[PDB]
This record gives sequence, structure tokens and C-alpha cells, in this order.
Amino acid sequence: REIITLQLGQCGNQIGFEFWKQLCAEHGISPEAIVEEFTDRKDVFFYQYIPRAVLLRVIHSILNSPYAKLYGNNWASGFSQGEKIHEDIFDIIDREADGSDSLEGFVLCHSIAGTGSGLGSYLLERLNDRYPKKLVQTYSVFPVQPYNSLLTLKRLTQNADCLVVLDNTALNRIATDRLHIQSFSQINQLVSTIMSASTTTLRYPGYMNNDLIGLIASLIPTPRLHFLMTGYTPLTTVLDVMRRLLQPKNVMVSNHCYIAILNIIQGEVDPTQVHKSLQRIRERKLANFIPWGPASIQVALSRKSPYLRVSGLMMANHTSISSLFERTCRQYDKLRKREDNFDEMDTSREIVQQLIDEYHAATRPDYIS
Amino acid sequence: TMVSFLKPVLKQIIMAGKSMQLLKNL
Amino acid sequence: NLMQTLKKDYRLVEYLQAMRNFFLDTMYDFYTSIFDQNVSFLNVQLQELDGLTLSYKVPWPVDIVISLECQKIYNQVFLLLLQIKWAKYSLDVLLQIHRMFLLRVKLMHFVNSLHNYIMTRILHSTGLEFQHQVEEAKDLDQLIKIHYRYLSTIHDRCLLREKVSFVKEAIMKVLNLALMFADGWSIEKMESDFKNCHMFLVTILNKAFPHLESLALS
Ligand SMILES: Nc1nc2c(ncn2[C@@H]2O[C@H](COP(=O)(O)OP(=O)(O)O)[C@@H](O)[C@H]2O)c(=O)[nH]1
Repeated sequence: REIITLQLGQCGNQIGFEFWKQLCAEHGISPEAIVEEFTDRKDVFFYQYIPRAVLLRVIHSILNSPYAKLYGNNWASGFSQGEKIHEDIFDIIDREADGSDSLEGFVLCHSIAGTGSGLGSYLLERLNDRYPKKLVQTYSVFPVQPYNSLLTLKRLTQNADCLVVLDNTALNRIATDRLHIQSFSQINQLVSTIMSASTTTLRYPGYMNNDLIGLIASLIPTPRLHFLMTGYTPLTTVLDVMRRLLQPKNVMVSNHCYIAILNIIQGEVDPTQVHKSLQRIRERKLANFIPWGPASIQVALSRKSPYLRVSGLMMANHTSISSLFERTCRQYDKLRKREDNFDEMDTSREIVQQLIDEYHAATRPDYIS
Repeated sequence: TMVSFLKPVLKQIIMAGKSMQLLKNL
Repeated sequence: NLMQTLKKDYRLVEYLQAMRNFFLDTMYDFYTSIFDQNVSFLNVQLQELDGLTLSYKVPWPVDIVISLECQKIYNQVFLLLLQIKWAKYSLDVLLQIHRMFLLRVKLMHFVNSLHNYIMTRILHSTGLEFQHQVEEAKDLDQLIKIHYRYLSTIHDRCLLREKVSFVKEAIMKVLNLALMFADGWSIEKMESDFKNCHMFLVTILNKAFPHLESLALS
């Protein structure tokens, strides 16, 4: 069961290529798509070796790299251009979808900050049309810009099966704090690490979590609340890791409570001490959950790439993500009264108001009704 | 029915005798 | 000398590692086909409510270690494990109207917590210790004992031997809630049962022998 990737716009093509760089660096696959001599099931993310990549100006830059063997600014502008090449790109998808034995998911790397946001809006409505049994996860990236952003939200609110926020501002913070840079070519170095470590349990088989649906649906309580945020502190026992993870200095997001926590441990840690670490997390109570539903914290063990030290990743569903929406939302109301139908923009503003109003009620002891 | 002369080590004999018989067949 | 020539050359140890691997990845695709029977249909699937007896072929040099009554115990834990993977996957493949979702998280949690307990805390704790023990094998006999002291203990931690109608049946009957609620896709009459059996589960397991507290939190 395989997952196909799609890189949209300058941003998506940038973040995916670097992610494909490190992923090919972790695996024992030389840059020339030829196996190196020098345990890993790689049929999900590789075809016998050519990646199942769908790239969409930067194309020249990708070809100029030695990895050539591995294959306006309006939102409405992107929406129109997508219908123009409707069958042009979907034949590439269909030749690979039907070319794939049993497709499992749809990962998307795109920035909603110009044309990729419009084209990305086109893919979501289109992918739900044809494929009704296919997972759609989007690794969207956040920051005239309020307009393009809010529309992609309206599309992402009901089309995508999941969502992982990646805001540039919080990423800009880590760029100076622990790296001392002030660059686009440098912030993505963390994004690739975030992406690669996210799917480690799928590329290196273990006992639990042998499918992407196995990871996400433990977090998402209801299809409306399908927004996630991540954590990656290591930049030492199992207790040292998780406590470093709950510090808001590390969360990639710029009352409130969590929904569920999933943790990834890639080191050589011992499975004797993990169940006790959860206890000290509960006793010391460094986090609160929903008052209605009994929430749990999950953590999985994995194996680091031998072809490449204890590291870890955290996935979260935190209701504090509502504040991020309200900012652009306020920014929309700002330019709306400040400056052929202009009616769809109001429909987008209505639906995104619903989701936020559900967040604030999601953290109450009466979430029922 | 057993002489206690070699009892304190008898277990190490049988476990060596039978284990040896399975070696010559291999 | 015997143990030395037994690491390779009728590699009994290599065969043992594969044994506990082809069950307890690969076996994910196998069961998923069974979700959506025939006795020959399965074989081609494998070579690619409580039955499915599985066996294996062992050469004489290792026959004395992996005995015949040893296959059944390895089969015993495999049967029960699948029912957990079943309920875990059945409540996972899908995605007062929304009130059903509150019955999902209130349940998809509980089966998920149990699965995290049997596999990680038991089927991987004793497994990590067992390998560190066999690599120091120095005898024909004691290799049986260190092995037989691995099943008869893993059959006890995973509660399947005794106290079945006292404790094990409770987990078994609430597992039927994972089947009934899966098909329907009366609602009020489920939580009255669910909040009862789950409280019945804790108010019975409360007698805790000591390792049961690792799950007693929920
Ligand atoms: N964090 C990060 N953001 C990027 C990168 N490249 C582009 N972006 C963002 O993408 C936005 C511009 O997207 P754009 O190039 O117009 O997409 P296009 O219209 O489809 O070509 C800007 O607001 C940037 O913040 C990158 O490497 N890292």
C-alpha cells in the first residue's frame, strides 16, 4: 500500500526535493537512482528505483541538480489554470494510480501563501470527485495574501482527510535561536527532517502502525477537527525526550487543551521504561486534555537508518491552533472594508467561522451538542 | 539403585553423553 | 561444541528467530485480505470466529527444541492477537448525529490501549530478554528450559491460561462491542452497556499478579 507525493509551486517543489534528497540519503540509494551495495521495505515509497513523484520555473533547477536520474499571484488565477489542464495532469495521476498496485494515500506539499494555493484548491475538490476510497493528507505551509490563504482553508476544511500545519513564523524563530542565520534554503532543512521522521514507522516496518491510517485516526476525534501540529526537540532516557517535547518553545505553531499526543522514538531506547515515563507525565501532569473524552498519549518505537544518538518527533492535536486562523481572519475583515460576483469569498468566510467556533466549544465540558 | 560416589556430578555426565551422541550423526 | 556447531550447520537459532517473526510489515497485508472462508484461498494469500490453526515444518536437528506441543502455544497467542488487530483495524479503516464519534474515541482508545499493552509491554519485553539469553546457550538441556521459560510465562502475562471466566471473559465480551458497533454505520442503550462493562472491567481487575497495573490506569 503506497503513498504518492505531489509538489506544487516553487515552495512545494523546493520542500519536496530536499525531502527526497535526505530520504534518498537515509536509504541505501545512490543519487543516480541505483542501489548501493554497502532490511527496509521500500515498495511503499519507491518503484522498481524511481520515486512516485508528481512535480508541478523551478523545474530547470531540479534538472540542473545531479539528481536528474530520480524521475500571476492570485488564487483565482491558479483555479482557472487548473481546469485548463484538467485531463493533462490527471492522466499522469491515473497512469500511476492504476499503475500502482494498491494505492493508499495522497500526500501534498504546498504553500497557501500563490499559484500552488490555487492549483492545490483544484486538486482537493477533484481528488474527492474520482477517488472516494483514497486518503488525502496535506503538509500545507502557512506564513493580498489573506485572500489566497482563506480560500484554501475553505477547501481544506472538508476535502482533506488530515492536515499538518507548518507556519513559517515559528520556523523563522528556530532559524535564529538554535541556528543563528539572521534563509529559504536553510529552514527547509528542518522541514525535511520533520517530514522524513514523520513516516519512519512506515518505511521501517515494526509491530504496530503498518499503515498511515493507523497513525492519524488515533488523533482525529471527528472529521471536522482534522488539524495537527508537530514537535521535534532533539537539535538521555525516554522520560527526558517527552518532557522536552511539551515545551512550547519547540512546537511549530506561533482556555486551551490537547486532544491526543502521538510520539515517535527512533533511538536505541529500551522498551522497559516507556510505560513508566507516561506515569510520571500523568502524575506531574504537564498537559491537560479534553474534559469530555478520555484522551490518551501514544508513543512508537522505530529504527534509525543504519546507512546514516537518540531523537524523537511529536504529533499533536492542540486546540490553540484556533488563534492562527483568527489572525488571518481579522486580516480579512481588515482589507474587506479597506480595498464579477465577489460572493464566493463570503461563503469561504462563513465555513471557516464554523470551524473556529467548534474549536472554542471543543475544549468545554459540554462538547456534546 | 545408584552409587552416591559420582552423584554430585552425575547430571554433568548424562548431559554430556547424550549430547555427544547427537554430534557424530552430524 | 554442540551449541557451537548449532548456530550454523542446522542453524536452530536462525530458525527460532524467524518463528516468532512470521507472526506476532508482512502479516499486515495478510490479515487485511481476510477482513473483506476457503481453506485453499488462504494459502496462496499467505504464500504471497476463532479458528485458523497455523503450523510449520522443523528439521530433526531442531525438532527436539520446537516440540509438537510447542506449536499449539505459539498458535494460541497468534489467534488472540489477531482478534485485537481485528478490532483495532475495524474501528480504524472508517472515517445526536456526531454523538457516535464520542462513542468512538471512548472506545477506539480502550482497544488501542490494550493492544499497546500486549505487544509492547509483554510481546517485546520478554522477547528482548529472551534473545539476550539464548546467545549465551551452553547446553543441550538448558536451551529447552530457557525456551520453555519463555512460553509458559508469556502465556501467563497475557491472561489466557486461568481466571478466564473471571477476568478474560470480560475483555472478550466487551470485544463484541467492537463488532456490533462496527457493522452499524439503540445508540443510547450502548453507553449504558459500555459504561457498565468498562466499569465492570476495572471493578473486577481492581483485585491487583502485579504486572496488571500497567494497564489498570485505563
Ligand atoms: N518556509 C518556506 N517558505 C517558502 C519557501 N519557498 C517559498 N515559500 C513561501 O511561498 C510563498 C510564495 O509562493 P509562490 O512562489 O508564489 O507559489 P506559486 O505562486 O505557486 O509559484 C512565500 O510567501 C514564501 O513564504 C521555502 O523554501 N521555505
